[PDB]
Order: sequence, then C-alpha cells, then structure tokens
Amino acid sequence: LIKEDMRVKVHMEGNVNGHAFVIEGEGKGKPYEGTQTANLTVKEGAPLPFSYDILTTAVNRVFTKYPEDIPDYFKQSFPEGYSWERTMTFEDKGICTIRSDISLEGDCFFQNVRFKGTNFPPNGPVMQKKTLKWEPSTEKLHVRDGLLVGNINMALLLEGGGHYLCDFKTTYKAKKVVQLPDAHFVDHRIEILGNDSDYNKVKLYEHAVARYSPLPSQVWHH
Amino acid sequence: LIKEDMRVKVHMEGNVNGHAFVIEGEGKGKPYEGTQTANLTVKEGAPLPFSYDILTTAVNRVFTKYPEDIPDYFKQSFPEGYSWERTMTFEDKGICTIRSDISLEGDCFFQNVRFKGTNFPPNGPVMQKKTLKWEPSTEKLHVRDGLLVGNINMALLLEGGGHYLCDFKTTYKAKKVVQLPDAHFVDHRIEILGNDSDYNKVKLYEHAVARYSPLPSQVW
Repeated sequence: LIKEDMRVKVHMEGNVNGHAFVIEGEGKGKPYEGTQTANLTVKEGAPLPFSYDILTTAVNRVFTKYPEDIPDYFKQSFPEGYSWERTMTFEDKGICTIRSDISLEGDCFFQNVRFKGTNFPPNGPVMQKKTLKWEPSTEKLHVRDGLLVGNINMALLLEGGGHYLCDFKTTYKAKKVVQLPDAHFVDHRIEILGNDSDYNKVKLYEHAVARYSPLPSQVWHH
Repeated sequence: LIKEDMRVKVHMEGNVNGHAFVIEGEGKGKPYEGTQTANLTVKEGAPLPFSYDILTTAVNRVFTKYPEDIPDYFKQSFPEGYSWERTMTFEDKGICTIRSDISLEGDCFFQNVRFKGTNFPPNGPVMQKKTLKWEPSTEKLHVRDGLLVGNINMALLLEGGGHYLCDFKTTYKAKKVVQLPDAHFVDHRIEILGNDSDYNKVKLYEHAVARYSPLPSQVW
C-alpha cells in the first residue's frame, strides 16, 4: 500500500497576523526511511511578511522511520488515513493553530492544511524575519483519550545568535482503528534546502526516526 | 578534579501541600558514564502522604556522559561548582519549585536541596499515590541570558494505565566562567530500584547521556 517511494501534494490556506496566504507544494519521500523533500510555491499573499520557518512543520508522520517493535500509528491508518491538529505556542505570545487532513490517492499523499498565526509582536523575530532555522528536535509521544499525542520543545535559531522558543502540541487521529504504541520518541530535523529571496519558491526537507530511549532499564517490567 | 568514581551526599528540605519533610541521601556514581545510585532516607515527616516520584529528579547533571565535541557545562564548573532552579508544572495545576546547590568536597558532591510543592488536587495521582514511575525522557538545552536552560516534556506512568504530564524547566548556573555548549540534548532514565512500603527508604538510579541529533544536516 505504502511503497518505498511515494509522492506528496500540499495545499495550505493560511492567515498570519491578519495576512492571508495560499501555498502549494509537490514532493517525494521514502516513507520507511523517514525522509522527504518538497517544493513549495506561494500562490497568494506574496511576499510573505513573516518568517517562512513558522510554516515548515505544517508542511506528515507517514514519513517517519519506525522500528518493527513500535506500532506505526500513521502507516497503519491507510488507505483511510488520518488527520492532526497542532498548537504552536511561542515564548512571546505568538500562537499558531494548524489542522491538516492526510489522504492518499494512488502513490501520492494529499495534505490539506489550514494554518492560523496570531499575536506575533511587530518587533519579534517572526515579523522581522530574523529566524535562521529550527533546531533539530525530539518529539515525545503518548496515547491520551485513545488518540496519539506528541509534545516538543522547539527552538528557532536566530540571526545574531540565540534561540526563540516554541512549544508544540499535536493530536494525531487515525480514521480507522489502528494498533496503539507505548510512549516513544520521534527525532526530527527540518531544513530549508533552498529558497528565492522572497521565499515564494522553497525547497524543504525533513528526516524523522522513531525510537525508544537508548538507555537500558534497571528494573524488569512485563 | 572529577574522578571516574565519585560520591554523593544529599540533603533535601521539603514541603509539599503543607507537608514538611527532610530527606538525607548517600550515593555513588560514574560522572563520565552518566550513571549513579543513591540511598535515601526520610529523616523528618515520615511517612510521606504524597507520591515519591515527584521528589526523585530533585535528587546533579555532573553525572551525564558528554561526548568530546560538546562542552560539559557541569563538569567544567568545578572546583567552584554550580546551582540550579527548576519549575515542575503538572497538567492538573500541581506545581513544584526546586533549588539545588552543588558543591564538591574531596570526591564527594554535596547536593543541598529545597523542594516546594503546592496546589496538588487532594484526589489526584500525587496525593493519592497512584504513580508508577517516570517515563524515560529527552531534555533540550540551550543558553539563555548567559546560563544553561533545559526543557523537558516529562510523564508519569499511572496505576491503571495512561500518563500524567509535567513540564520541566531548569536553569543551571555555574559559579565560574565555563565554555558554553551549543544547543543539544540529554536523554534520561530515572528509576527507583527498591523501597520499603512507606518509601522511608528508597534506592534510586539515573542514567543520562548528552548528544546532538542523530540525524545529519543536509546544509553545511
């Protein structure tokens, strides 16, 4: 069903500090390898007056390397697929709320995303476009009320040095009954590989790998 | 100054939901391997009417394995040492604030700890003692305001299933100028190895290893 090589289609409709935008993307990835690349084009709202980086994580946990001893919530969901809802809570009170529907037609995932950012300060790094990138991250995942929940301490590296912090909560919800995993981790690294001056054109990449703690337990448990 | 085998001495003055208590500990560890074990004794305030697990992470990042290419903020700090302050913010409005001073006498670290906990629901997992253990964790650390800060999405496994969440923020402050690391991670596993039913006597272990991302950057 989910092949070694798969395609990606992204539509994103958004609004940040009252600024409306539409982004379209096409990409490819290796689902079992947890890697993918996408090419993003701004259809509306150009030139974006805010940091592109707030958008990149909204552009699919199907692209995560899962070891055999951890049930794969996301690959198991197909062909029905899944959706997710995320809150991005920034340390200066900027907040983003995102919802995405992940469907599959043929070899291509369609990712229909709704993005809203509000309350970013005019002098802050988002509106002044002072971010360089996201640090790589570790997402902690558990089951809460029957759904899969991920939490992350994210940090955007800033021009002139230093970090601008963001707390990520995502709730992932399969559209069919999938086998649920114990608490685990996903290591991430998201990166813009290339862009034009205005970020109207962007080449984006993510690598993600699921795992347990690498440290052995000292106490036997069932 | 830091040998491959080192000693620990713990003194904790505590108060949780108005319950006063004192804990003394003695332990040993391998600073370069990231492992240590401690034997803790409730000196005053026995028996504790809350879950022991809230206390355990309060009971020294000098016991973390740091690779060559990440500056070791904690190990550098000695002989002068370091202190830390942490906020534990639970999903049910329970809150802990903790301060710790870490000094070194001979081969023995002395960890002088003040623990304050408030606003735990009287029918919640902490006051009702329904936690099983902490999950293992990954702490993210970056420099802020000239000091080292770590954040963690922590979780306690519950009797009867599921997790009870707690967000950790820690600020670590060295008592001399040390070379500061770039943003990195510390993976942890804390475990109670053994206890008497009251938790008057607890054997406690932690393992921690510092690292960068295992994923290679695509840009130079």
